[PDB]
Amino acid sequence: SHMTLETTLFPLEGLEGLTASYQLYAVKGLSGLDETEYHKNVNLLVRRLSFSMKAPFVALSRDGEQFIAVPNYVTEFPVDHRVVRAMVKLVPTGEPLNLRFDAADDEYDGLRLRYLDFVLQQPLFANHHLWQPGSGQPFFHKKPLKRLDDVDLYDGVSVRAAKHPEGGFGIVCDARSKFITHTPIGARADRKRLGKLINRSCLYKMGDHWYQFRIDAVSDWKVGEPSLFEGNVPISLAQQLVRTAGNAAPKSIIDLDPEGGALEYFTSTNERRMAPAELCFLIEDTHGRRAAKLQRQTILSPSERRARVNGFIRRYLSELNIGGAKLSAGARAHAFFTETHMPPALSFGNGTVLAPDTSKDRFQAMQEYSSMRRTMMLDKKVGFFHQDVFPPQTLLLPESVKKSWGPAFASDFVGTVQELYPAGGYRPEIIEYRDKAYGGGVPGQMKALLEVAERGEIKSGDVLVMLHRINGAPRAQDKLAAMVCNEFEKRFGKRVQVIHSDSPGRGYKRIFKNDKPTYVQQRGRGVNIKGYLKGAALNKVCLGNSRWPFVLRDPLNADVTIGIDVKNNMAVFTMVAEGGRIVRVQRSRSRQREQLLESQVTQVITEMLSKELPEIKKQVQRVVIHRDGRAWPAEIAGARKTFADMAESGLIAVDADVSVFEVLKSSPAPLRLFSFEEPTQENPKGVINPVLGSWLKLSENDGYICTTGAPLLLQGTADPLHVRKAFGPMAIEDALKDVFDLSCLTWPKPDSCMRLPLTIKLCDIALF
Repeated sequence: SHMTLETTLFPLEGLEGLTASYQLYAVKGLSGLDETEYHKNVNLLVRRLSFSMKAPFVALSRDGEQFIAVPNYVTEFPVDHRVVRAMVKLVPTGEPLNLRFDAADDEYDGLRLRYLDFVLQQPLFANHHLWQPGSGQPFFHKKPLKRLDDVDLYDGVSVRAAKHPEGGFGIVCDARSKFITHTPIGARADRKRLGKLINRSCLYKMGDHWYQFRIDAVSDWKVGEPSLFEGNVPISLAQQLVRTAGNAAPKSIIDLDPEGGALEYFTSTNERRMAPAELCFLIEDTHGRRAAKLQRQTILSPSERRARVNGFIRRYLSELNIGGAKLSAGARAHAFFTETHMPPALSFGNGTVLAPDTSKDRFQAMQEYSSMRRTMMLDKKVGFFHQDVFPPQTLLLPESVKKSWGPAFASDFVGTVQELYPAGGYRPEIIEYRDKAYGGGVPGQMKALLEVAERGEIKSGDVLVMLHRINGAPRAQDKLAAMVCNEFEKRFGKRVQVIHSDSPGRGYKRIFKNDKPTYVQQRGRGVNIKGYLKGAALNKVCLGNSRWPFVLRDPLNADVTIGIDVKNNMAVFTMVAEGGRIVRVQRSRSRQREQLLESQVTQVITEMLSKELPEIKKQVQRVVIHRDGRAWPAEIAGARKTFADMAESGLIAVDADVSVFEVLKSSPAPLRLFSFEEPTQENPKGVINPVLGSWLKLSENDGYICTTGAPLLLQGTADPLHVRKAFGPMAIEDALKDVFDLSCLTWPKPDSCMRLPLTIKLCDIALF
């Protein structure tokens, strides 16, 4: 009975008969709107309405955005809102909307949820042992869980609570972690130490009011010095933290050193405000500093993460009173039986097909399958699906590295390519650029790369360039990698791939051989250079030249899908047709930061398709889109317009049906799924990961797939992937099923489980 899987969905009781929703308004200042700016207006405004008037102000509508008030407001000031900036008139079309939490699935299921959500964390914000970093964030203890030299580990739980699959509403929970340094920033921290920190985030322990904020400006006054005025008499912020302090106000908040730093930041509603440096505690960004003995702490075995969540539910959310003081969370999670998805069968080269076996208990048969994807890809009887010779290549090397270990590395690297893709016959020209001549920063490195390209020294179409790493942290993003791709593709005719000098320059030493210096490999600490050469041959060369190793024999529900991602004013569109036999990626620049226009979406896709349409050997009649993040209604506009138009021409059946979906890799309402194993000694309550194809549908618009799961996880607990329906006619169970199939095309690392579907995974590697 392994199929029996428990969730972190706790049923909710006490809302049977709790209709509490009652009104409606309408927007009028939108006369100049952006199709993307208009939606930053509302949000800044519902916050001021929810946070000033401190009752539930909820706003989640279609087309022209609308707001729910309570009839209980004293004086709303409807036409008197942002008379400061734009003057929206809040037209009261208020029809009493009285929502019940058992109704059939309605469009104001969106509102029934943002209301439940505002009021269910009032008993959590008023607790005292519990602090919330910001609006709608997990709820963390004031007390840390581990001490952990220099820096405190705080545990917590995220509670969001959307629809239930056996009717009604319920609770969703995930544990969480957060790393904060032990000892406040301090009142003998000077001006230069304080600047060195603008735009980190700190935990500001105010009084009993603990929250999080990002630095903006080391202020112009110290803690004691008079800066703002309550009576025009400047008063010192020590004075201000007293005025706003409460009865038994703690010691720290009324005995600050006046000779200490003061920081600035902007409220959740965009107000300027200060905070003493004493009382501010910096959050370790442990992906910023590669603290991999600080990541070996955030990974939580399954039976823990269950026990942490169950413990939090029983201890904090039980007696729970807001007006209607009912609504007790039922403190036994949701469980179902379900059928888990088998892996798809796949097509390797010379028509040999891998299909999972259905005699072996699911487990032993999938480790078989997932290892086959590698052994088959390498085996020369079968091997790559697409076998053919490579068109001309070019490996482009820093001249500092052509003279030191270039040749050894290039020799091994070409060797590695031919033992992986023998049919290609790899043989790349070896060009160089003069990495020491001009500058050594991103400009200059670029001037040398461009100067070489100018000369026409790069014959051939496809290139692989080796570059240098300029700055640390993963949030930096290599502006140089991206920019070499941009210029090389756009001004010259090139499809470019990128590796970096640092990583192989670890795997080569100089030994002295036969009266000459010579470079040979090394395998000590550092990088595993045999594995690195293998993986970079596959990713940068075989995939870089669009030679797919294995491609999904049997068809998906969609006939075409399309990833989309915009981050840092760059948009990325992928496209997967046939079984994976047809794949494109295209890049184009986005006027909005992360948002994309609607004329641009309609165009990029009508041009990226129609190139490939003759190869698609069907009438094409079920298209899907996957969006990385929020799918803004600008985008969804052109999405149907694109395919409606192709429904006229004849490129499609006339009855096409497009569908938009949002893949939440950072899921707004997270969840875990477990299942069980006779409690062994080791494991008191016998909690393992759910088996790899496990899936769960809550609503018609929300479900989770295990793209990562039991047989092939290496350690930790599996993170179900939250997808959310956004438009269009496709069964969400079908969408989850072939998002799982698209996540079994594990191209960059075959024997491993990949969490994202191939569509949006390429969106993420394509912008590094």
